[PDB]
Amino acid sequence: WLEGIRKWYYNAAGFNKLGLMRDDTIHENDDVKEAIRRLPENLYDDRVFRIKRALDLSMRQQILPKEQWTKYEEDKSYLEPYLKEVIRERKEREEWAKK
Amino acid sequence: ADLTEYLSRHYKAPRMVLAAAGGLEHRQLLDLAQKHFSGLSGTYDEDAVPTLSPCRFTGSQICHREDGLPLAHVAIAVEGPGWAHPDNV
Amino acid sequence: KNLLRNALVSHLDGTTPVCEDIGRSLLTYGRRIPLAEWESRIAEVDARVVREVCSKYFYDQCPAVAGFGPIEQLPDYNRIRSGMF
Amino acid sequence: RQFGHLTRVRHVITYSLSPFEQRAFPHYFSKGIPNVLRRTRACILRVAPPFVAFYLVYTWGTQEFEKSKRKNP
Amino acid sequence: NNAFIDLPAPSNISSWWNFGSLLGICLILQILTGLFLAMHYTSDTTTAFSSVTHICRDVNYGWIIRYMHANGASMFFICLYMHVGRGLYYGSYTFLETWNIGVILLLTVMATAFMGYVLPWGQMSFWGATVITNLLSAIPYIGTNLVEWIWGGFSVDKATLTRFFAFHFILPFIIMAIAMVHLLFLHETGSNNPTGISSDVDKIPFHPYYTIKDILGALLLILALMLLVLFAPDLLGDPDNYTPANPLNTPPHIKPEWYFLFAYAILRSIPNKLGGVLALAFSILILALIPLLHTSKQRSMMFRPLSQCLFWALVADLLTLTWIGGQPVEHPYITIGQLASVLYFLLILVLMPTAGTIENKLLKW
Amino acid sequence: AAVPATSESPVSVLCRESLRGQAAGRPLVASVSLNVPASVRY
Ligand code: HEM
Ligand code: HEM
Ligand SMILES: C/C=C(C)/C=C/C=C/[C@H](OC)[C@@H](C)[C@@H](OC)[C@@H](C)CCc1oc2c(O)c(OC)cc(OC)c2c(=O)c1C
Repeated sequence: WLEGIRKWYYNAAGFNKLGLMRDDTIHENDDVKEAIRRLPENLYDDRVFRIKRALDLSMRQQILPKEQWTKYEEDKSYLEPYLKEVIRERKEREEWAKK
Repeated sequence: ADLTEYLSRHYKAPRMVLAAAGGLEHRQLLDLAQKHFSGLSGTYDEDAVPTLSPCRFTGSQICHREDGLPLAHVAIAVEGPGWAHPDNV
Repeated sequence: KNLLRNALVSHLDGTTPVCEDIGRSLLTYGRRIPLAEWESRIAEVDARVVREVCSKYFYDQCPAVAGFGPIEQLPDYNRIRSGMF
Repeated sequence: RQFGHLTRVRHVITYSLSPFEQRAFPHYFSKGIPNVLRRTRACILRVAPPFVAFYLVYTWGTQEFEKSKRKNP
Repeated sequence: NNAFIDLPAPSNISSWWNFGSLLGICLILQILTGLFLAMHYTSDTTTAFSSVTHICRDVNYGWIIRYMHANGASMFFICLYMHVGRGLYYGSYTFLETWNIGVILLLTVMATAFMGYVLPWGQMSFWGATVITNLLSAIPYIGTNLVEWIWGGFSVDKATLTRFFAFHFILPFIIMAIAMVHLLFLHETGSNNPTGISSDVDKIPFHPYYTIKDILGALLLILALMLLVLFAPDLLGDPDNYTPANPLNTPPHIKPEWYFLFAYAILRSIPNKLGGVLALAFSILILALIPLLHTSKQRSMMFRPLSQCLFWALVADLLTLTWIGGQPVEHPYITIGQLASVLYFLLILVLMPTAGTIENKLLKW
Repeated sequence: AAVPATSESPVSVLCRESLRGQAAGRPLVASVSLNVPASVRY
């Protein structure tokens, strides 16, 4: 099962050990920055704290107690609806620029 | 019960001062004191006598970041001498 | 010294402030310190005394710091601590 | 990039102690070793194999080279 | 100030971030020992080698300044390779301007060290000048003309040594100006960090945190340098350069400085002149392509297992090529080197971009 | 002067207790000082 290696991969990647959610780890390009800017207060503030908690653990070269690791089954894409729309908007503009 | 226990241990005659300022005479104040505060307890006992221990000062920092507020408030201090010290002047 | 003298006397203006000074002073000093005494204590302070007392409490001492609000720019504690000398 | 203009942060509190009030080496060995061991173990499977391969290729090639320089390999 | 003192820095950068300052120190060290050596060095072929022995035998402390310069060049490369490796692993190359200037810096330092090695005019000096300048002869139609023009003649000779002293003298100062530009572009973004995630929510001031950490790093660099200078000054050098240049004879086991061995192995693996030169150039210039080959949705390799495994395979492969470069062109080294050379380009151009895509899939984005 | 004002200016109520005393009862007065925070009474 692909899905089997997936949970394996999730744990090997290890951002969960720092308490991060997958979307907290995306490389920030202009599309992503615009998507983060569009996030509602709570999603934005939560993201900030998880990243801050992760940077702090990294500085101490530490990880969270296993019970606090982000769980694979509970990780959800809070950024997706926002980023997808930002990309759609840019593509629409790019199409128009070619006509 | 917490409130009465607290008041019981702390509101004792030797820990209070009846003060007055204005057009009055000390003799009248004192007579009124004797008249109305005489029954005020002058003894919780010896098992209570609430006494303050010194409080350690710690060089430290507490930062509550809240970018939603328009202005920043900052308070900084070193440990001061205490009430009765001449250095206060 | 002049600012202090003025603050002391102007504060003890009215029955309430004086009443409070009486009550609190007996608890803190065990007596009411008269203005003439404060004057003597103030008069004896000079530049030397100010340098020595300030050095004693501020110089190379660890401070306690509290911040609230948009404080991304509040200096780091080590930087604040080095500013004490 | 200057402090005051980096980014937006809300509702985060940070508590700190003066370096003069604390130890510079708290549980250095008691907690440091376990952490080193943990970090070492967590990466070994990713770092070591390629170098083991190098070692094998290195020893194999060197031996093969010597053997080829003599009468009866 | 604000370029140092209150410069915002990530709270979590590791020791891998110490190599930038260490490179600055290697550069200053080379410039300082270099100038002092230049106060006693003469570039005429009749006296170059002699002036170097004079520095080491009679100039007060000439020997320590000389071996510090020679071993300093080795430390420079150790740091350069660590610095580039950090960049690849953590995705620091996404800072495009900073990265590309870095590539120019690598090439300029390589060219600089090459010319310095020619100055003592020993055997390796002479043949290195011969071989490396001849790389240009691979250029069609005008290649040979370019080589003779660089040489100032039909072969490496006096004219060559004298201009090389001049080029080697000025290039490090040019490197210093290019490095300042390197830092200015970096300052526009601030540093990346082990997580590859923006660190704007947790910046700390460069001073005192990294100033003291950089000093600790500087102390360790000096220890490594001085262990070499005081206990094994010739360990990383080549005995053949203690023999004056002989234009009639190329030493039978001639080999490049250790920091050029991997590239030399790659060039030697191709039995074609132009092909070998193109592979050599590409083995370095491919660094400029890394940004375009980034497929991962994440910047750093910290959270990417498959990418990490391929990264260490690349390092192990460069170690293989370094070893092969030190061996004779005989079986089975010829084949091991060809495989290693192919593996190098295959990991960078195909396997890593592919691992990036697979990892994305596994994370469902 | 030497004494700092009751409230230093710059540029919450949720109970009936903290609200008592908020209603105005006299004409307005505005003060400006050299050494003390400005005030407006009533
Ligand atoms: C004379 C040579 C060089 C000097 C003096 C130098 C110096 C520096 C300094 C001072 C830093 C900041 C500290 C650090 O993060 O390491 C830096 C960062 C960086 N350098 Fe260099 N550099 C040199 C060569 C190069 C090369 C050859 C590359 C790569 C081809 C390069 C790529 C980068 C990148 C991408 C960064 C950003 C690192 C990050 O924030 O993660 N540098 N360099
Ligand atoms: C990027 C910085 C530099 C590098 C990487 C570098 C590297 C080298 C190398 C590899 C050698 C051969 C050392 C040997 O085995 O004898 C050399 C020689 C020499 N270098 Fe440099 N150098 C640098 C900067 C400078 C500067 C600024 C000067 C002088 C202004 C200089 C002056 C000399 C002199 C006169 C020699 C000949 C004597 C000797 O061989 O030690 N170098 N350099
Ligand atoms: C006037 C200035 C000029 C002409 C500058 C030219 C600079 C060229 C490059 O730097 C950018 C070049 C140094 C760099 O190529 C990318 C190196 C990795 C090339 C390494 C290199 O070294 C050798 C070496 O050192 C030797 O020593 C005794 C002997 C050698 O074979 C017999 C070699 C050799 O076969 C190669 C490929």
